[PDB]
Amino acid sequence: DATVYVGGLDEKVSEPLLWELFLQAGPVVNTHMPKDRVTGQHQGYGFVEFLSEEDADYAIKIMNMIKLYGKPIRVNKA
Amino acid sequence: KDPYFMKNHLGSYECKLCLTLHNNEGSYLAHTQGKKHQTNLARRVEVKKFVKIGRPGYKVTKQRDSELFQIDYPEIAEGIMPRHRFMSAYEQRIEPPDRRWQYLLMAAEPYETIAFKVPSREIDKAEGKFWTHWNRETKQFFLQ
Amino acid sequence: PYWLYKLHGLNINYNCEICGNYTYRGPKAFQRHFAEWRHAHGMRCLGIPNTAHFANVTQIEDAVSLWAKL
Amino acid sequence: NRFTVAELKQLVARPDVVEMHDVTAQDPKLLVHLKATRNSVPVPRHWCFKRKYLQGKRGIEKPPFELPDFIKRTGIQEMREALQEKEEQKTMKSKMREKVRPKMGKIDIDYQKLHDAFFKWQTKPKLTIHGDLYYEGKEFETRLKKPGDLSDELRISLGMPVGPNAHKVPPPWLIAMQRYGPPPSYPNLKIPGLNSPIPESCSFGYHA
RNA sequence: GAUGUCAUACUUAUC
Repeated sequence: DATVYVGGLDEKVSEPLLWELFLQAGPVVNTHMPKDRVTGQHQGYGFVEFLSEEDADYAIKIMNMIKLYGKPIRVNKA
Repeated sequence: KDPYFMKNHLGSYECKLCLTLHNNEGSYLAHTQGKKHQTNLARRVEVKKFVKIGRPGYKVTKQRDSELFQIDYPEIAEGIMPRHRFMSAYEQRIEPPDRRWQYLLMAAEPYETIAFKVPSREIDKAEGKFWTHWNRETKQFFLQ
Repeated sequence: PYWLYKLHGLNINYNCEICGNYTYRGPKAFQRHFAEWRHAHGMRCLGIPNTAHFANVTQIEDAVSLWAKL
Repeated sequence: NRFTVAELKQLVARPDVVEMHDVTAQDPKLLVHLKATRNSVPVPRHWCFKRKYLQGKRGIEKPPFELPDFIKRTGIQEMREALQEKEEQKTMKSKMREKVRPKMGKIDIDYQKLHDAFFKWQTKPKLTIHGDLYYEGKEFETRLKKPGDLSDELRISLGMPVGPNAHKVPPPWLIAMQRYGPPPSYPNLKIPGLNSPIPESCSFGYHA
């Protein structure tokens, strides 16, 4: 309920960059970025877990027009 | 040409495939032959510019229906149907003030676009495949 | 290999009663999975916040007593 | 005899410093009191490892040396690199002929410039506190941000030029913040154009 | 990660 899935991000984006992008709408408690350890590249998706479900829903509904490196980033509930 | 043997910052040799160290150069060449090294090796624009624009005079007839506009266009002699699209009034050639409405414009290739402003928010659908029709036998275009 | 599983402490059965009595094949693996998303989602059902005091907590009754004592 | 971690966490006033290995020691209460002290330093994490804290950075690339500005502002590094480049091209006969009749004046830069760099141009290094210990991954963990402020890298990646005018300098997610309202996780957050003046608060955010 | 034979290199102003 408090975890939102962010997709549509490029491989060049980093986890402190994603944390600084997500902190503009609310403090995120944790940020998990699944990446392959064999190649060292991200999969283009991440999970941001906030402190509450209402703040996560507000961050998912307020980040519907975010563009990173020319690619639109989508936020969904998970 | 071994892609695994590299030089460290201490003047030694390092095998990143097996992650081994060698002090002298004579031990790095003897480390390629062995069991662990063999195990590590086995484990690892044109249509827009050519469009003619003479801008003829269009003939649109609107009618308030209840449950639709009819645009009379000449013969285009092509299979390309005229397309309708709803846009905003924020983009213009001179940008007039107090422009906060929407306009549905129908455009064709040999003819100019005809635009009608809609003050309402949503009263119909401006989709092309849903509620539009173009009779090529009589060359009659309609959209509701 | 058996030597890499015997030297690193692998192939050792450990029971975690917090996340539905799950199984863990290592003490270091269980310590790494304690500060993870699965253990946090298991602890959020009981109402305990994700803090540093419940790192070595395994039983649900001991975690509930540690949450009620603070 | 040896109690579990739950009794050691409930008996001690600070259960955050209690570990799983401290329950099987000879004094759990004394270890819990010493680990939760005011100025105590924790034990390093390499005491339970098996690589002796020196076998992790085997194949990792590392720079040879990081020279400071006071040492690089004297012109000795370029002269040393030129001498190393000139000495690497000499053969054994050129090295043996230079030992009987050497050529004096190798660089001969200055004599008071090094004293001025070591006494007048002395710069203090970036030290640390005594509690901040060192580990194997401490040199690579540099990720350890504020609401209402954006860095240059995030502004270059998102394509948002930071300006004093609040027309386009806020991100385009501010329209959703104006339609839905302020974020519930930060009641004291003030954004220009909604709850703050636009020419006054030119930092695109204020935590008051 | 350990074992037991061989080789290389390093340290304590050792002689």
